[PDB]
Amino acid sequence: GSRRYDSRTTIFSPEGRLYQVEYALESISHAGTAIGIMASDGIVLAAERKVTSTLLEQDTSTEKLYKLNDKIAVAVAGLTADAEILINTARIHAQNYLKTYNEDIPVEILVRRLSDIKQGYTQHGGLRPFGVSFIYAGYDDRYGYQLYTSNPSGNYTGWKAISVGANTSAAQTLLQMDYKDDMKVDDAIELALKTLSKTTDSSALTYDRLEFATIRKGANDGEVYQKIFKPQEIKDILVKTGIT
Amino acid sequence: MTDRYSFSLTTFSPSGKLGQIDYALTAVKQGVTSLGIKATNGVVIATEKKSSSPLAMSETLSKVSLLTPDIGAVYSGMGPDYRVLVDKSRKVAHTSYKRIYGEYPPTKLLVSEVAKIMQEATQSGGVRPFGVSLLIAGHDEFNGFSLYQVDPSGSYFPWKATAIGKGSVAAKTFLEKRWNDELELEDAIHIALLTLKESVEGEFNGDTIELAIIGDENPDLLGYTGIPTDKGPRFRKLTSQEINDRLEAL
Amino acid sequence: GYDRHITIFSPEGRLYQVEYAFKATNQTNINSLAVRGKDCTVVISQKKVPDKLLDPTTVSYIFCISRTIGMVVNGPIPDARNAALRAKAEAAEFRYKYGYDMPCDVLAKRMANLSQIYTQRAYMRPLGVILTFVSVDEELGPSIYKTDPAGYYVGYKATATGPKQQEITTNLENHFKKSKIDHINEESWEKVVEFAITHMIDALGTEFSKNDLEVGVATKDKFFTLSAENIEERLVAIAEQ
Amino acid sequence: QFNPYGDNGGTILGIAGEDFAVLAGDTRNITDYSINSRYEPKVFDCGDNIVMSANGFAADGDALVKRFKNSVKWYHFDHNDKKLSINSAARNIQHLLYGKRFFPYYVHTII
Amino acid sequence: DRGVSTFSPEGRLFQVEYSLEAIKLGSTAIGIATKEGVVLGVEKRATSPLLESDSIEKIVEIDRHIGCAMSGLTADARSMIEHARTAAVTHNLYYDEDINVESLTQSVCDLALRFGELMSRPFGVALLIAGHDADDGYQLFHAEPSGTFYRYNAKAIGSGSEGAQAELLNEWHSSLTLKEAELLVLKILKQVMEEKLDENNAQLSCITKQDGFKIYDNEKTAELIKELKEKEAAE
Amino acid sequence: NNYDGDTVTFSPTGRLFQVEYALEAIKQGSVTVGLRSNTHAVLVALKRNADELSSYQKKIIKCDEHMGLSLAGLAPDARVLSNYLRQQCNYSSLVFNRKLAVERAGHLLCDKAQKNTQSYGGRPYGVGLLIIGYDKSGAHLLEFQPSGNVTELYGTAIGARSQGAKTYLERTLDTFIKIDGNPDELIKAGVEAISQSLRDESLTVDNLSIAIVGKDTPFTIYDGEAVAKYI
Amino acid sequence: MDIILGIRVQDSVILASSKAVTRGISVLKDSDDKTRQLSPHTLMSFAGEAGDTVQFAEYIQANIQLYSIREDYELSPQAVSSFVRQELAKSIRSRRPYQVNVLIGGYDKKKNKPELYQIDYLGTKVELPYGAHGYSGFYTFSLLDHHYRPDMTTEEGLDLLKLCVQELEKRMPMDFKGVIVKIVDKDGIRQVDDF
Amino acid sequence: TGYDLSNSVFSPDGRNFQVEYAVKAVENGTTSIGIKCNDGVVFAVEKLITSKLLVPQKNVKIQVVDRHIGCVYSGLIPDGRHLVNRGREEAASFKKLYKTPIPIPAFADRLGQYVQAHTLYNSVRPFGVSTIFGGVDKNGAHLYMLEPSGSYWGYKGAATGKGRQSAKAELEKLVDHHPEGLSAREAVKQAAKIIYLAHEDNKEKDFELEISWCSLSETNGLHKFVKGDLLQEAIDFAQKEIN
Amino acid sequence: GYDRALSIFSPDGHIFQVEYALEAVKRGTCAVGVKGKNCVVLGCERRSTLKLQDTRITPSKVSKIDSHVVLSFSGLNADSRILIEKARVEAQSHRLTLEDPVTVEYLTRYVAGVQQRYTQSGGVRPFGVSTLIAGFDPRDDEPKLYQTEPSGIYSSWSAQTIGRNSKTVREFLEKNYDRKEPPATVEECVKLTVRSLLEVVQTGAKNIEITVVKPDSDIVALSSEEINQYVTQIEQEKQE
Repeated sequence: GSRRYDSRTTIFSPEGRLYQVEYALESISHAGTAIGIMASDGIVLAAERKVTSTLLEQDTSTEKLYKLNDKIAVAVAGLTADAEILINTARIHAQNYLKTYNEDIPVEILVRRLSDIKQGYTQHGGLRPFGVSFIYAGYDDRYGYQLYTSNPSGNYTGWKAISVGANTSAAQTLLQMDYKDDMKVDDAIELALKTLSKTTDSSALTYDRLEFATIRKGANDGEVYQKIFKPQEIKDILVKTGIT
Repeated sequence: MTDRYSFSLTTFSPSGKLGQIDYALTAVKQGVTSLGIKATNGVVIATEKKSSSPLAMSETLSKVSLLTPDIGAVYSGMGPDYRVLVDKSRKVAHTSYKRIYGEYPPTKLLVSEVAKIMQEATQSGGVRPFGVSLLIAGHDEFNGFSLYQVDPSGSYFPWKATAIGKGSVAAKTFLEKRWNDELELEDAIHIALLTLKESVEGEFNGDTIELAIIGDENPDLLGYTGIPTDKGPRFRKLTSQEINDRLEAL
Repeated sequence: GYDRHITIFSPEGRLYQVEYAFKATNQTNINSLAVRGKDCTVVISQKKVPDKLLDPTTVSYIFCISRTIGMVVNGPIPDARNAALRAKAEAAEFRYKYGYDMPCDVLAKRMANLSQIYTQRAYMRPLGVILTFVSVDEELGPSIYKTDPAGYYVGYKATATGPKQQEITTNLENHFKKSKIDHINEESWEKVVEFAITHMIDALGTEFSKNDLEVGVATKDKFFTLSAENIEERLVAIAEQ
Repeated sequence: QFNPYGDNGGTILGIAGEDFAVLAGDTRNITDYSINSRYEPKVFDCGDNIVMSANGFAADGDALVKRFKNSVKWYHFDHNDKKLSINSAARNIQHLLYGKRFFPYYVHTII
Repeated sequence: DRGVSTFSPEGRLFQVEYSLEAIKLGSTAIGIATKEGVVLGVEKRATSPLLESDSIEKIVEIDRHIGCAMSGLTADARSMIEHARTAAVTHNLYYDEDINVESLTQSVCDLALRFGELMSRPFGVALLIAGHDADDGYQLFHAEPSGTFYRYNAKAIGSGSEGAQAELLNEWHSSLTLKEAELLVLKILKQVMEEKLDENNAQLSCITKQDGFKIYDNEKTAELIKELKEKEAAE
Repeated sequence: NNYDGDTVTFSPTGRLFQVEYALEAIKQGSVTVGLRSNTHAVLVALKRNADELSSYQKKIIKCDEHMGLSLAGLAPDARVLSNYLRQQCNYSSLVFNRKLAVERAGHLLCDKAQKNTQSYGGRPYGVGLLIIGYDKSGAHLLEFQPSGNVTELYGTAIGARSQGAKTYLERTLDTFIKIDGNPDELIKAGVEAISQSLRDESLTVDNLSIAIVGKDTPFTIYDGEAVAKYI
Repeated sequence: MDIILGIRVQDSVILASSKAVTRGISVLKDSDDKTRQLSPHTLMSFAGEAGDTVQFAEYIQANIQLYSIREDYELSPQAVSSFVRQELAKSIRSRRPYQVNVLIGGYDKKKNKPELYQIDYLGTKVELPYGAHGYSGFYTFSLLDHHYRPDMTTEEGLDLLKLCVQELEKRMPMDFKGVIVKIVDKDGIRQVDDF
Repeated sequence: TGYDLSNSVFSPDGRNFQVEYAVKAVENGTTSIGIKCNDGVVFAVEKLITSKLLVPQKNVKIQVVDRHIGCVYSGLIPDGRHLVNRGREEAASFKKLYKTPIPIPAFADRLGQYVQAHTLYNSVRPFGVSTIFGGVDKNGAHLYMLEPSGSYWGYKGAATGKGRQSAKAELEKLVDHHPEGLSAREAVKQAAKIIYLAHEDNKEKDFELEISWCSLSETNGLHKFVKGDLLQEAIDFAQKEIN
Repeated sequence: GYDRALSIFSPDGHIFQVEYALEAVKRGTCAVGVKGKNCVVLGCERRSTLKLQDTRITPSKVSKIDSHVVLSFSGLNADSRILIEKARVEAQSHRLTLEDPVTVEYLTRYVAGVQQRYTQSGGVRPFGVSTLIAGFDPRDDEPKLYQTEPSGIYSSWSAQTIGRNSKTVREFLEKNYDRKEPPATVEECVKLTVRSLLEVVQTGAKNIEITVVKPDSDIVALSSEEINQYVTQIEQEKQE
């Protein structure tokens, strides 16, 4: 019968790893680097686009950074289309929680459910895993500012600063070197851009090859604001830290 | 009996590639050239109607398809795969949008739905990916004019102008030289016709070229009058005669 | 290569199972041809009954799909009958759901879609057949639309299918270069049939008795096949010429 | 409206002695004011020295007896030809009857 | 690979035969039937001395009149025991009587070939099912993952089984007392066990008509071990 | 070889190897014999034991008052198939008040086994059966094989070394076929037939199994002391 | 069932619930506690259809306790009351709805405020200074409209309650066998024993 | 390759090797035939006598469908039975909805479509029988033969199994020498002869002959087995001709 | 539904998918459980090629199943969440129907049953997880510690360890744990637990987690210093 053509996407190797998870991670390692840095007064998300053409429509574009709700955003490394499937799920999950409890969903709870969905594809159903790693940036009134990552294994962890995609090894070393606990958002912005600047596989880091977002306490008293940067705003903030 | 193929036929190789998606893209490479160009007041999508025998009537085979009155699509790769995607894309515009909001979806959201369908053929059990890339041009009230490319993976990108298939490397280079943010629709039609001559072997006239625009509302194409707010489809297929008129002043 | 057993892509982006289904198309070693009159659409196909034990009247590759649509198949008979039953059911359902007769081109598209599905979903094999649909459509007039195992389809001025299809094809293209029109400029379907048989004879370089052919004709509001007798009467008129 | 029940009359009676038991029933069968039969048995030998009557609506009575007789047959098949004791028959019959708790067999049963 | 329900060319089911190998790797279990009762004994085989051996449960009650010991992939046995217990209690509910030992065993064995492509593989555990009923008296059954069961006067299963069985072939006679059977099980267990048999690493149980199924405490088994060495010394 | 992975695959010579392998479990089975006169039909089966401490596996199963069978091969498969027969006999009784014709029993078994030889995932039955019964056209003997082939015979045998008994019955045909009105003489001939298939061993009291059905005799099974009469 | 009341004062919520359980012409029990603790700072009282009441209460309790363990955290009174409302709003369109009315009294530790929610079997939720289900409300609402003040102490709240229970024992046709009173505040939930 | 390991896979020539392997099982089976006659059809088959022990006359192989259709087949017998069971369900459902008994051409396509369906998927095996069947309907007599591929046609006469060639040659002579037609009683005799002739290619074990027929005049258009005087009369006419 | 028999027998009678699940356990961070006279302690290594971790929010390695029972594990982290959730649901369901919280044995038996089920159902692979489950039965003061593994076998342990280098630390506990005399206090029991982890771990920095469970739902996690005090103090007893 059909057994002949089944790759068996959910089995252990003799070493006890999950082939498809490992191979999905290998795929992700060639995607545009994305960085998240957490400050005491906000969070930065910065990410590098995949080798652009001059004709790409840069301002109506989105590939790396998506809004999950008003208090939570993600940066994507991996297959964009796989990521959109998970993002819509996550958006719906958030609204169900708000509908049930009349309260915005705590960041971890949203992160956990998405990670559980990923986990399921590694244990049953014989389908390939999602080729995606996320950096979650969000705020809630229990833990304040939070950063997490998840990858195709459905494993998630919390961070002060983290990268995913290409060159995370170099990026993690640079972040470790210059990160400090008492840091502010505007310092974190600079750290994120300088780190991408040094790990990038292109000759120089320009506005048109980036996506950028902040999550600040940055409006009127106690309430949180998400800013997905327009191209001109990235151009300015690139000059303002002297990379161009 | 019944489908016992409930496992994925696209999977990760040890190097991280998804073989079936790569191979689908290869089928797209062999496909006949198609392109799209975005002007300030319109979008043009074009391709070559490469006929299989001269006994075939190639007006009965439309490569450029209306999806909504303000959205059109063209492709490169496997024609039959494209035909069923058009059927599904048309339907999803209604089921997942018009039947809910009483209006046609904006371009990026319809593109989003098509991309979803193509992504699922990349992960669901017992199917292969679609062997096509799409270029979708459209207009909607709050985004204006837009042009998108959709690939076998389900990934899509917005373009100022681009091309796909056979001679796409050369055609993307040609368009880089000629595109600016001030192009008026008529200029973009002319550039489209020039770019397409590069990749076409045989006859190059209005019977071998298929070309449509997303431009001004066409009240004469509506079919009725008396609702002031209904002004007509912005999608218009250029006729054989209209294409030849533009080929002499070329 | 398991990419050669099921309908997944090969590294060069090809579907081998679809290509091999095209090769099964010629298993019967029959050629078929279709032309349009002013008023009619004629299809002819070779009829070969090797075994003397066969009841020759039951040997056919032409099908009445509806009152108005005929279909000729190139390919093995079990797949051909499968296609014919489905097309018959689809045409009947269309009439019931939508209140008018299914057009030839629409049935062609529908069957082409079903074939496309077999090229994408693994558990279904493609049918090893090519299907030529004919009618005199009430909107479009005389119509020929043809389907293959890739799920491709298109309308034709005229067409041919089978092992010696290229010979017949070029023969017909040469006529249409000369005539400068889209069809056989002829009033009666009897003469359009005579044209079809005549150009099959030149192109294949063989003569036919009354039992070597099989003929189907479409006019306004009916599609019908010819008896051995109506064909003989047609062969006789070509000879006296 | 369709009424799925009828009443076929008759009456039954069971008495136990020290080393025997009787189960008696009249043989008349009726609907309304008509006699259907003057001799239609409604007391049955079910095997393993068990007699059974299910009196009231005859169609239900016959169905029950048939199901119990069949139960005895499968008890042998499933438990190495063991004899079905009267206490075990009774408990089995309870489950046959209670399975139709919400659409009852309209009978009074005696074994 | 190859389907889970495939016959070998010798006409045996690959998966069943392979599960039989897994059972051979299992700890030893022995049962002996007498006219006074049936004894069931097992080798606990703790994988490490820190593991608290009384938590090793390889002898199990099914009903008052039916007991069970196991050998092989013992986690596979939980659902067979659960099914056994339900079949016994259910039979008592439907018929107001005790369920026959053979009937219980047949029911457990009905689960066995319910695998394929229903569970994904055969069970990798064999069972000794021991009990009393009024019709056939004291009985011992060996239930295999092939769905076959066999009545035995005595039987060993697990790693020391081919040795133990030859020993039981010699020692079993139709008139053994319960006490003789207890000692015999203890004796054959000490023979085939790796480690030195004591009351902590082996366990006894019996089922008698009068008191039903009982697992022996460690104090009680210790004495039967003491009584066994004294018997062996004294000739 | 490359064509024996499942039942859904023909070999290049048109064979079905998984069915052929199922047939092989029958050949390793303990021997059983069937034969009939015009008034009775008899089963004799040599039961096999595991060792000296074990029981001798039953090989004879009653299906109805007028029908039963003997098995050779996988016993659980005989239990499944016999249970199906019990149900079919039973359905004939409850619905039509009609004892199931031995011939229909045969057709029903053929069809049940056939399904498992044409679909993926299932396996063929690994057991052969001899079916006797007495119905409205007299005594019958049937041979079932898991290929689905069912055959009506005057006598036969299946299992290891069944070839001897089958030759014997082939010679004896004209004798036993007219042992009418005599139970113990049909049995003795059956016991004789089975003896032509013994080696290293002979028929004992916990080793022999006999069944008979006929004109005025319910299907009944004899084991233990009740077969001593026959050794 | 029958009598359940709630009053929210300055720094606590007080729930009073009758002790009688009646079937036909027999008071089967006179010490019934018509309440379940959902979390350490949230209490729910309930009345309505026999069987339904306790089954619903315990089902909610199980869900909130499960949430608590999973997140190692206590849901706010508002969040719990919304969860409960939704369960009842689903239920009312089921094959067999829960015929249960509830009061939820909780102390919100983030806000340092007591909160009282009244929810009927339809999933009709309202936050109130004081609440009642059943015929009780026809006496107690107007009484509390008169005597209630927003700034009262727990002790003033208990006196206000005594006034309610007195009126109900005077004018109500049934003998509801007194009330069990529970206080919910910053230190959790406790029961007054001599009322 | 390995194109032949799974049903429904096209080989590079465009063949389904599993069906062709099913044909081998058919060629390995006993001989069976049908002769179309004036107002009816006749079916016959060779039943190898494996042993003394087979009860003569009591292992019937020709099968009736509805009341007017006969089916015989060569190859795996159980597959043939399965196909006839399906044919019976198809005939019942046609009669239930349309009242008239199922026309033979109609019946032929029901079997055809069902057999063809077993070449569409790798989860089923093709049928290991070729089936000869037919009968009488409102348009006269019809004879059909149906292969493992689902291929079928109408036949003047037809044969399959080990002796298909000898039988085919014998059938061809009758078609040439009788262009006006063969009578039903005549066709029964010829059927016996051809089964005897075709038994040459299978002469290890001797055989039992079985015949059946439907004729508008001789059986009233119903399927009946030829037994008794008419069977022996035709056995004798066959005996006469091999000597 | 996807159906494949993924856990099947091999000719030698092994189920390779279950055995490879154990390899995943072996690769997981080490975990140990030690029971005292009146408490149980659970210790867990956390690997340290990860700095920039946020420790407030990363899932801790010991999970409360109910207020009186805890579970820790070695192996696939994502797999463990599924077992913990199921265990948590079962604990509340038990309280609902029996009106009593689960025994530690009962909860262990349930989790073990889940693990076993995944070794003989079509379409699923086994859990790449072994667990330690510890606590006190309701109204009981006798400490309880159980282990489960991918096969579904479970058992009680005086002390036990799982994960990478657990063979080294089982070695340690086997010579240092006296059945007759269990760590008669919290202090003693925590110490022995930290001593065993130091055989394998590195610096006792942000590398050792400890959780202490006492009777009647008394469960507390130590923070760095409280642990660090044990680290410092043992190292000073060592120079001898």
